[PDB]
Amino acid sequence: RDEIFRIAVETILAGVVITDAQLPDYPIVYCNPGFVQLTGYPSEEVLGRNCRFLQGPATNPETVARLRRAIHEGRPAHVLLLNYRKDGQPFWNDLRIAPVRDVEGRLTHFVGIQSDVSAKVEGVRLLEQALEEWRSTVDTL
Amino acid sequence: RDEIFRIAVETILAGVVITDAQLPDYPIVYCNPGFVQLTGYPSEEVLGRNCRFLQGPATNPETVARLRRAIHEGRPAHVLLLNYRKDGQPFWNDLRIAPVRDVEGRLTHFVGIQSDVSAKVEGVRLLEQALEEWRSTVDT
Amino acid sequence: MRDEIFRIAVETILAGVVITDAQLPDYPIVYCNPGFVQLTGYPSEEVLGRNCRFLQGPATNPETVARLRRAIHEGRPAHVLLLNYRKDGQPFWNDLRIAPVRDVEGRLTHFVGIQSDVSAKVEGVRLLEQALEEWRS
Amino acid sequence: RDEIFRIAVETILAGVVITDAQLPDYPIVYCNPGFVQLTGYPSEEVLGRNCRFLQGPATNPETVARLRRAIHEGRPAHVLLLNYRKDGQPFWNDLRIAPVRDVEGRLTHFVGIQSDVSAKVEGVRLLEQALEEWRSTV
Ligand SMILES: Cc1cc2nc3c(=O)[nH]c(=O)nc-3n(C[C@H](O)[C@H](O)[C@H](O)COP(=O)(O)O)c2cc1C
Ligand SMILES: Cc1cc2nc3c(=O)[nH]c(=O)nc-3n(C[C@H](O)[C@H](O)[C@H](O)COP(=O)(O)O)c2cc1C
Ligand SMILES: Cc1cc2nc3c(=O)[nH]c(=O)nc-3n(C[C@H](O)[C@H](O)[C@H](O)COP(=O)(O)O)c2cc1C
Ligand SMILES: Cc1cc2nc3c(=O)[nH]c(=O)nc-3n(C[C@H](O)[C@H](O)[C@H](O)COP(=O)(O)O)c2cc1C
Repeated sequence: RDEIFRIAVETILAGVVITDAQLPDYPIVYCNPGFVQLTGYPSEEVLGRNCRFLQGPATNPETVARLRRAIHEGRPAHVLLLNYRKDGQPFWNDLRIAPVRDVEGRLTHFVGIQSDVSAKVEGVRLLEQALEEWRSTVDTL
Repeated sequence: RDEIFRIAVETILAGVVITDAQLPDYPIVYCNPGFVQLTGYPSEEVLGRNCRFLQGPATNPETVARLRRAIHEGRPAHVLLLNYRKDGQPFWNDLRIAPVRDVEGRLTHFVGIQSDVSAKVEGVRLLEQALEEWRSTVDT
Repeated sequence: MRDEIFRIAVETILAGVVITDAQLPDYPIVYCNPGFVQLTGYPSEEVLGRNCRFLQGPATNPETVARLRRAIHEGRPAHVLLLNYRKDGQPFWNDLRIAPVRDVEGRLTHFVGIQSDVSAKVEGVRLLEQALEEWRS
Repeated sequence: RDEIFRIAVETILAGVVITDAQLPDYPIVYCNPGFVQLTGYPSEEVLGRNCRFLQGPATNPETVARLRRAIHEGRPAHVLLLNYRKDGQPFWNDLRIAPVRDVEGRLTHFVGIQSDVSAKVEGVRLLEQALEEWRSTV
């Protein structure tokens, strides 16, 4: 059974991580190949580290703060956060986190699903830029 | 360190299913909540069935056949396919399958990951159509 | 030539061009270029000697017509986006700019209006806004 | 009257020029205030020059050549061309030219209509760029 759920995660293209919520600083104890391709970091450089290493220059500190609180309160969270690949390229990370609890209700882990939506959001920005330039002229008219 | 993967799959929004390659006609033995939302079918109405119940008259037979061949040859595949929700609502399904083999190298299951990319397909079509409209404001 | 050249210039404008007589009652159209004929679908016979309001229809924004009328009576220029209708009853968005025409004594004699169908650009916007619905949710 | 057309041309925001097809190098004999505002050149720096002075490094040679042909063949033409204002600021010129013949059928002038369509173009460019992006996704 379990073998097959692992292989399901291994098959997913989105980044999947599991962090240990009973160790200090919620270290990554698993990542899938999709996380390697998404971030540019091999697993050897991922395991045992907090995910915050993905953050960079323009990452929004408010979003990081909202994420921090969710985790410390053992709650799910779904944010869009600016992250950076190992090569320094920025990417927009549609990030979802969910707590894992055992039969006693003890928080043991977090799961995290990371999806690159750079292309999608970049297309919005350009479309909205073209469209704002138009509606501004219709405002004068 | 086994149920943690299950939970990870449970939280995946994209549809995830597992079919049993040993049982006849590859019955679905698992689907996450993501699949229930995608298809409109509660898991109780999904389990035990072949995924072809998502197909309908407008599904491209060439895509289906190509997929059938990959599965009979125990190979991975990736296809864009028209599916139907329980309510008949059509959608574009970005379907990727992967074989699962035990340590003996026997094929025991397929993993299926389905994403509704309807909005993405429409987005391109709409943006292309808009482009033409705007290009029409300038002769040449 | 001299006068005639400018005539061919005005005829070269693909954009609709009308000259209205600002002395005659009801500011009638005295001239319209071929571009205006193509835009509206009205031949020059069915245009010349009519007020341009014949282009307006059920959904035409009364506010826009009001701002447009004000400037005219005040011999001032104006630029508006207005819904008009073609002879075949087809609606179109009219990017309309009008300018007053004064003689050597500075007396308002005519108006000059330039019409451009921007229906395509509006349509494109509609298509983009529709494509953004998905993301916006 | 036909004196109307002239004063009308003087109001239009769009550029209007007349060139003499008989004189050497098709000089501009007339430009409206719109042409002055569009190009940023006072009419004294316009009249008696060929319109090519608006062209610059990024101007497409194929378009220029296509235009040159039509002018020598005494035909109409309609092109979209990159021009430069006096300040060195580029703009997209929708250029519509027509030949003016006399009663003999002899070519005497050209009428030029210049419209700044930069915004329209820049709109198309942003969409094309957005489409590259959204295509990646699929
Ligand atoms: C399962 C999981 C996955 C995470 N994935 C990411 C991620 O991909 N990118 C990111 O910037 N932060 C991610 N985080 C959040 C950070 O690891 C961290 O909790 C956050 O930056 C709080 O900052 P601080 O604790 O250093 O103040 C993830 C957290 C968890 C629990
Ligand atoms: C794991 C897995 C997931 C599948 N998911 C879908 C799906 O979401 N939609 C679909 O139309 N077919 C899906 N299929 C394909 C059908 O189950 C079936 O294999 C296909 O139609 C083969 O052709 P046949 O129906 O003629 O045998 C999936 C197959 C597997 C093994
Ligand atoms: C030069 C000129 C061009 C005009 N072109 C248009 C036009 O293309 N479409 C339109 O609906 N109204 C146009 N108008 C406005 C109408 O002719 C009219 O002045 C306006 O609707 C004023 O309100 P009324 O029609 O109720 O008097 C134009 C006016 C002028 C002076
Ligand atoms: C009426 C008229 C208007 C023109 N307006 C422009 C213009 O606005 N911008 C431009 O770059 N060229 C314009 N041209 C083109 C040039 O004047 C010239 O014909 C062309 O560049 C020929 O190539 P040459 O420069 O190698 O002689 C115009 C030509 C005519 C006849």
